[PDB]
Amino acid sequence: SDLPMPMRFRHLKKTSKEAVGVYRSPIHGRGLFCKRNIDAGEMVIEYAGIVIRSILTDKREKYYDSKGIGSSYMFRIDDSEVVDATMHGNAARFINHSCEPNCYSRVINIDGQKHIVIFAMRKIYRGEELTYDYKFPIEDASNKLPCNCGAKKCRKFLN
Amino acid sequence: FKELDENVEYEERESEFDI
Amino acid sequence: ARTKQTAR
Amino acid sequence: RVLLALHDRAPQLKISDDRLTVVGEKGYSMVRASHGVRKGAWYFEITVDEMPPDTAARLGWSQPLGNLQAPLGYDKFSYSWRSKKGTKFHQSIGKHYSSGYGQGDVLGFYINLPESSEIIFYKNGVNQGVAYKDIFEGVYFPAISLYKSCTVSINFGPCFKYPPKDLTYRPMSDMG
Ligand SMILES: Nc1ncnc2c1ncn2[C@@H]1O[C@H](CSCC[C@H](N)C(=O)O)[C@@H](O)[C@H]1O
Ligand SMILES: [Zn+2]
Repeated sequence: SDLPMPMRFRHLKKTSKEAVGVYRSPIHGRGLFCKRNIDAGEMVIEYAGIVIRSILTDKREKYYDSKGIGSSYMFRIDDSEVVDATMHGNAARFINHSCEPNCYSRVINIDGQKHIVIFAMRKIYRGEELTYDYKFPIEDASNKLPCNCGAKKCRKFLN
Repeated sequence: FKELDENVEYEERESEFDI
Repeated sequence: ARTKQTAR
Repeated sequence: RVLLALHDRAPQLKISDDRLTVVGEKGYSMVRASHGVRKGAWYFEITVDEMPPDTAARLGWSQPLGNLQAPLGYDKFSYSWRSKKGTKFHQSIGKHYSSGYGQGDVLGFYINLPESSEIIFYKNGVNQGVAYKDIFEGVYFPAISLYKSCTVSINFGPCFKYPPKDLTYRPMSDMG
C-alpha cells in the first residue's frame, strides 16, 4: 500500500536540503535547481511560511508595497488560509513559473494542519531547474507580467 | 527574509483588525 | 490578493 | 508541559531525564526551553544546585536565533545575567547590574512584552532592578548557559519558590 502521508512528509523535511539548491536561473533572477534525480510523484519541497487567515492577505499586501517589495510570496492553501513566505520561508520561495512545469503543487493534511507541498510531476534529472504553474488569477492588460519560462508553449504572461 | 523550516501558524493579537 | 494557487 | 528543549540545545550539555536540570561542559553553551513568549508578562525560576570552583552561569531570555555554542547575551538575540559579579550581558557587552549569585540561590526571571518592554531579574524573590528596557521584538524563550560543569535546575511554575511581591505575571507553565 501507500505510505502514511505524515511519513512521507518527514522524509521530505530530512532530504530536501540535499536534493535542491538555489542558483541563478535563465528564467528569471534566482531559482530552485534539482541536485539529484527525483522520481515522479515524489515530494520535492514544502512551500514553508507563515500560515494566516485569508482575510489577512489584503492588509499584508498593502504593507508589502509600503516596503517596496516587488514580488508576492503568498501562496493560497484554500478559501480560508494562505501561506505568507514574504518574510519567513524556505528555498521554495525561488521556484520560478513555467508553462511546461516539471512540478505541481497540492495541499496536504497532517495532524489537522495543512501544508503546500511541491511534487515531482515527472522524473526530474539533476541540473534541471524546478518549476510549477503559479496559476495566478488572470488580470487585465495592465499589471501583466510577461513570462520568460522559455517553454515552446508559453502563455507569454504569468497572469 | 528569515529562513525557516516548518510552517508557523500566525497568532493574531486581539487588536489585529483595529485602526 | 495576487497569491499563487493550487487550482482555479 | 514546558521542559528544556529536546533538540534546541547545545549537545554537550548534560541534561537530566526530567528535562529540568542541566550540567555544563567546558565552554559556554546554551539550552532553551520548549516554549516561548511573544506578548505578556511571564516568569520562571532557576536554582543553582551546585557551582564548583571556576564555574559560571549566564541565565535569561533568548530569541530562537541565539547562538547555542556561545554564552547567553553573546548576540542581539539574548539578554543574560551572570553569576560572577551579577553582570548583565547583551551583544557580548557586560555592564554593571547587581551583585553576583552562587550555589543555592534561586533566581527569578521576569519579561514583559505588551501588545515599555522590560527584563527584570530576581535574587531569592528580591527585585534586582530593571536590566533591559525596550528590548528587541520577537519570541523569547527561557534560556540557560553554563560555563563548565555547574548544575542548575529550572522551574517554569505553576508554583515558584520565591514569588515576587507586587508583580503581575503568568508562570511559563501556562504555555504547555
Ligand atoms: N517564468 C518567469 N518568467 C519571468 N519572471 C518570472 C517567472 N517566474 C517567476 N518570475 C519572477 O519571479 C517572481 C517570483 S519569486 C521567484 C524567485 C525569483 N526568480 C528570484 O530570483 O528571486 C515573480 O514575481 C516574477 O516576477
Ligand atoms: Zn511561459
